[PDB]
Amino acid sequence: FPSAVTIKSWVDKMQEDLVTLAKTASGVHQLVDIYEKYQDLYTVEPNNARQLVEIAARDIEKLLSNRSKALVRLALEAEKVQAAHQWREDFASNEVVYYNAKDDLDPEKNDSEPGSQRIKPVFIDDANFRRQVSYQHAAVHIPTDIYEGSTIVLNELNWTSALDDVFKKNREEDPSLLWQVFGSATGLARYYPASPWVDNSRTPNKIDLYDVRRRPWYIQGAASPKDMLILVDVSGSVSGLTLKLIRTSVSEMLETLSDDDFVNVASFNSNAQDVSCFQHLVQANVRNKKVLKDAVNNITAKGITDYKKGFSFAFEQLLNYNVSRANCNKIIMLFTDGGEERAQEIFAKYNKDKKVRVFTFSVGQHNYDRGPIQWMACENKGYYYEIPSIGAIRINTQEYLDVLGRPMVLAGDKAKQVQWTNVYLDALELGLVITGTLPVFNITGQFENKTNLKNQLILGVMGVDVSLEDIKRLTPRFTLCPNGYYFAIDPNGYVLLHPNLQPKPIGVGIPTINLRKRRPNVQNPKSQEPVTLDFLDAELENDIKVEIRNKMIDGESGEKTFRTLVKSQDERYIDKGNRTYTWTPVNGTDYSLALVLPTYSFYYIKAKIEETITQARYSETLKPDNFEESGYTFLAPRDYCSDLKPSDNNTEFLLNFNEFIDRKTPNNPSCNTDLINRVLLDAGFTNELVQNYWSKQKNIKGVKARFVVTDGGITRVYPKEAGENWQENPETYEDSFYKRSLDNDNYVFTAPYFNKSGPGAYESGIMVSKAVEIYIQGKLLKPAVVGIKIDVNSWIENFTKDCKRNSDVMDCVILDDGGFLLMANHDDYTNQIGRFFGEIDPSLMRHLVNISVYAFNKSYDYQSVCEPGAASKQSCITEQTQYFFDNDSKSFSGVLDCGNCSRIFHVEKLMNTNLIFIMVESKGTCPCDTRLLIQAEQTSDGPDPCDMVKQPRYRKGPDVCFDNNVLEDYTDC
Amino acid sequence: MQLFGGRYDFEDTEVRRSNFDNFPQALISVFQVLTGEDWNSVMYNGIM
Ligand SMILES: *[C@@H]1O[C@H](CO)[C@@H](O[C@@H]2O[C@H](CO)[C@@H](O)[C@H](O[C@@H]3O[C@H](CO)[C@@H](O)[C@H](O)[C@H]3NC(C)=O)[C@H]2NC(C)=O)[C@H](O)[C@H]1NC(C)=O
Ligand SMILES: *[C@@H]1O[C@H](CO)[C@@H](O[C@@H]2O[C@H](CO)[C@@H](O[C@@H]3O[C@H](CO)[C@@H](O)[C@H](O)[C@@H]3O)[C@H](O)[C@H]2NC(C)=O)[C@H](O)[C@H]1NC(C)=O
Ligand SMILES: *[C@@H]1O[C@H](CO)[C@@H](O[C@@H]2O[C@H](CO)[C@@H](O[C@@H]3O[C@H](CO)[C@@H](O)[C@H](O)[C@@H]3O)[C@H](O)[C@H]2NC(C)=O)[C@H](O)[C@H]1NC(C)=O
Ligand SMILES: *[C@@H]1O[C@H](CO)[C@@H](O[C@@H]2O[C@H](CO)[C@@H](O)[C@H](O)[C@H]2NC(C)=O)[C@H](O)[C@H]1NC(C)=O
Ligand SMILES: *[C@@H]1O[C@H](CO)[C@@H](O[C@@H]2O[C@H](CO)[C@@H](O)[C@H](O)[C@H]2NC(C)=O)[C@H](O)[C@H]1NC(C)=O
Ligand SMILES: *[C@@H]1O[C@H](CO)[C@@H](O)[C@H](O)[C@H]1NC(C)=O
Ligand SMILES: *[C@@H]1O[C@H](CO)[C@@H](O)[C@H](O)[C@H]1NC(C)=O
Ligand SMILES: *[C@@H]1O[C@H](CO)[C@@H](O)[C@H](O)[C@H]1NC(C)=O
Ligand SMILES: [Ca+2]
Repeated sequence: FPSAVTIKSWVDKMQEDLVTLAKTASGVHQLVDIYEKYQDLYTVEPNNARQLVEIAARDIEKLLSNRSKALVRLALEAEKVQAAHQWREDFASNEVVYYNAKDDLDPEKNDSEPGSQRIKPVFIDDANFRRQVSYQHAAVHIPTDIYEGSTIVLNELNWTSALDDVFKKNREEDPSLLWQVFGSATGLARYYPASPWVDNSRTPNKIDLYDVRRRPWYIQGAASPKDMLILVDVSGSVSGLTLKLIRTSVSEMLETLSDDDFVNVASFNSNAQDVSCFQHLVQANVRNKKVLKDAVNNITAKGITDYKKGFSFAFEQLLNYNVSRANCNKIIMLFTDGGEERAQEIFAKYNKDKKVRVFTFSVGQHNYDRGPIQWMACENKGYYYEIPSIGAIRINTQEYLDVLGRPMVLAGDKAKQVQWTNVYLDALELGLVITGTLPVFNITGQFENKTNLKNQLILGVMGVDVSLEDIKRLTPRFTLCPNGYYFAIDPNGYVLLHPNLQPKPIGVGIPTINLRKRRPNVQNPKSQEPVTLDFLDAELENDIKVEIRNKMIDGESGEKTFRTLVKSQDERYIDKGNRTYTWTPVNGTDYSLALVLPTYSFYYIKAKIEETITQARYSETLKPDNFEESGYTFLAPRDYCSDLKPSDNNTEFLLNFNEFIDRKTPNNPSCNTDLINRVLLDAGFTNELVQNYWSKQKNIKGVKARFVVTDGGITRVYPKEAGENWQENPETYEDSFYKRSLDNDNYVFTAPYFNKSGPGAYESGIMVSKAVEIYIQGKLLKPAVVGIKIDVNSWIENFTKDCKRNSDVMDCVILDDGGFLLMANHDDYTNQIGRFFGEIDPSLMRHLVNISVYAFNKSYDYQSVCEPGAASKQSCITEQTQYFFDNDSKSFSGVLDCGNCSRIFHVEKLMNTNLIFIMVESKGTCPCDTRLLIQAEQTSDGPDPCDMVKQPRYRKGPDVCFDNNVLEDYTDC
Repeated sequence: MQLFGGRYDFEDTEVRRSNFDNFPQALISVFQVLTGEDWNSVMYNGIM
């Protein structure tokens, strides 16, 4: 085994060889030279990240105040309009004309139900809606089990028809506005503009079971947040059909709950235990509810019924005050069949003043006495609900919000506050969106205070979407580098706006569906959960980020600079990036907005080119017939002008881009000058490289392909044969290697993938990249990232000439940080190239981490898909490992032993690059396995919830809670 | 009533109306078996 100085001297002649090959062939110092040679085609402006945040915080203020004004007027009209409605019952005499969504639009149908008359609308196709729509009226959604033509429903479509004039007045004023909808108390919803619903009832074989009342946006503006507590009666009498019904009501009751709502679930049979692991009221987020809905299911009925120990346990649960709580409506609901005891004594003290509200549910078909339960409900200002059937569950476990809304409708105007929802997928397929809601109240005869019998309910709730693609147009990231971004946050820790946030729903648990019990044609529910990713789950968690995260939940302003490690774009690397954060509150709302920058991004380039010939000359550089002397040029699909659209077929896009500058001068009076201009300047900078430097050295021996991925989207792979293999995203702010090249001050090597499809190994090769780094007036800039795809065959020859091909004495390999295998001596390893090195000899890799040579961090990706397990895709959690050098020390000697053998490995790290060289004795001499240490998205179901909630994350609830008005009717059950 | 009352607690959704839960109903069930009418369906419920 060679000495430590021989490995030292032999690494230094093959890290000097790779870097000279990459410093020379790519042209780092040449592209630095021509950014500095000009100085005057551009100027260098600063990103004032105090100022940028303040500017952004105000476009989201004004956007969400403009939405709010529209909401207020609609509400006023609805209140005024229905106070002048006459309650007619002759509807076959005077037809109600409306367009009904989810109905066949074929003219020849002509069903013509009594009372109603439909509309055939004309349906232009649209952008900002990715569906055909009509701007002349509002559609109407009736849920499926609700009959339309009922006097109760027919009378909504009469009075609600005056909203189409106010609907129209909102979009005339603001073209950008998205869905406008009124969700009725009656269960009928009207939205503008009209479009056909996505599931028709019976024209396909999937049938929608969508109810407006059920909806989260409808619920948050229906009522105030609430600490509920479900009691379940588990006595012996319940076992049977009735027990079956209860498990489906509680799961149903929960659907109703929200993050702001706290909830626990207890159960009694002569003792009250608590159904799961929790013991206090927990946040009823997606996870906690998933635990409770998984413990409600396993319940077995046995034993004597005791309503006294069931309501003692409930009240005690209600009084914890140590835990984090909603502290608003306090209510307890019991599911039971029949009661012989009213438990008068427990209610006298625990709730002598009736602070708590009791709702009693009688379920199943049975003969047990319901008088005592009704009495309990009446005594406590709750309500009573029967459920005999499965189809009766859905409208009675949502109906309690008519009771809880009462002291809000007695609060008057004070209760008309806009609230904005958690991001969620739109019913109509719009994408991620948030809705601002306002409740409409039933005011009839207010002038004189004549009735009030049913004047304590809301007419319904009114909402208006903001799409998250509308907010991302108020937070522009182009001046800032790929590293910089804006993050938005609730007072709940959830992230409103984040690079990491994705359309797929956030998943819980490992998905298990039973194929042996799913019928071939019945169509179960798909999903309704909100997409609540948290800030400490969108990014790698620190302790110096939980400080930042708490500090901008409680509405403060500030900046912070620290060293933290960024997870890479692809999930394979972790790079220590020195960042600065800066946050401020959006003053109209409860959102607070932040901005990450990396020091060195504090300055950007603005293009200062305006000459006729110079913008002209740089623009034919990106012509696809002129790639024989330029290099297969790419271009990023920014929204350059409003007219040319991002196309995802890039040769399509670059023609429509470059047609646009010929057919019209780049002045373009409805199109931003700087973004297009910077691109033009850039293409004259990645031209002078490809003309005056790369086309001189037309073939370097080991060099396969040469790229300049730059800022302005223009990536230039140098031979067109090589550009067929360029499998990157052509958007330069989505490339992984672009972003890892900017963090590092040394050449970076990217490992090719293992297996997969497409040619990514011998054909393209392993790639090196390096950020260009210029200084203008003593101000650091990193404009571009040069690079090289390496030839893996040639590199091997230099490497071979104490390691020989087909060696049995000892094997040596080169590994980039992250532990991936790039170059291998054996030839059974270099076939499996770009593979995680702990999968080809897991014994050595395990030891290396122990020596402190390597470090890692497992994280959770709450938005990913996986195949089900037997117990096409669902959402699930994956755990993800990344590996990264944590020790700066250059060399590491030692020996590892498996038991009865030693192997002496020597590790040396090449200077000036992330690569590491290790020499070790052949694996075959000691037959050892430990277990195969693998690095992949690995399906898992963590972290366990029962341990998170003992020390929950900081949170801030709603300031205004409406409950317990003294003059509430409290007489109807 | 001693053999079959309280024992027809099936987690189906079908109705088994000739059962032994009350004394009036139990009484109704015995007279049904004495006519012979659908007496095997009553016996199938008691075996399950
Ligand atoms: C493997 O090792 C070889 C030899 O060191 C290395 O070589 C290429 O080697 C030749 C041998 O002299 C170099 O001349 C050649 O470099 C160029 O010519 C002169 C030499 O001083 C200088 O201008 C630069 O070194 C460089 N510039 C040129 C010619 O444009 C050198 N480079 C190539 C690729 O031909 C291989 O690169 C090593 N294997 C790799 C690529 O890792
Ligand atoms: C709910 O539906 C009823 C029935 O369609 C609507 O009442 C109708 O309202 C219109 C305009 O308010 C009435 O038109 C007026 O008719 C009189 C003659 O009757 C004429 O002198 C006026 O110049 C005008 O043309 C219509 O007659 C009336 N129908 C009845 C039976 O009274 C009502 O408008 C709908 N509510 C909403 C909010 O849309
Ligand atoms: C808003 O509140 C008002 C009352 O404050 C509600 O109006 C009431 O609606 C009921 C519906 O059951 C009407 O009662 C019906 O009367 C007819 C006679 O026309 C009778 O045939 C029915 O059997 C039933 O008793 C009642 O007339 C009406 N009250 C008033 C004062 O107009 C209204 O329904 C609420 N708004 C919404 C959208 O529900
Ligand atoms: C958000 O609103 C606050 C006030 O509630 C603004 O703070 C003010 O800032 C101005 C100068 O910008 C000072 O003159 C005032 O004294 C500040 N307010 C108070 C009460 O001291 C803040 O600038 C606003 N920020 C944004 C982004 O809109
Ligand atoms: C992420 O990895 C880093 C390794 O660099 C961890 O940081 C070290 O954590 C240990 C305890 O696990 C401390 O003793 C060291 O002082 C830390 N070193 C540095 C440089 O921070 C970090 O804990 C990991 N994060 C997680 C969540 O495991
Ligand atoms: C807000 O409304 C005003 C007035 O219609 C308009 O000028 C402005 O552009 C709107 N802002 C946003 C972000 O929609
Ligand atoms: C982080 O900050 C220190 C001190 O300002 C600086 O020396 C270092 O270069 C920064 N980190 C990186 C990766 O540049
Ligand atoms: C290093 O390995 C030793 C022996 O296997 C072990 O006791 C120790 O915990 C390891 N160090 C770390 C950091 O895990
Ligand atoms: Ca008979």
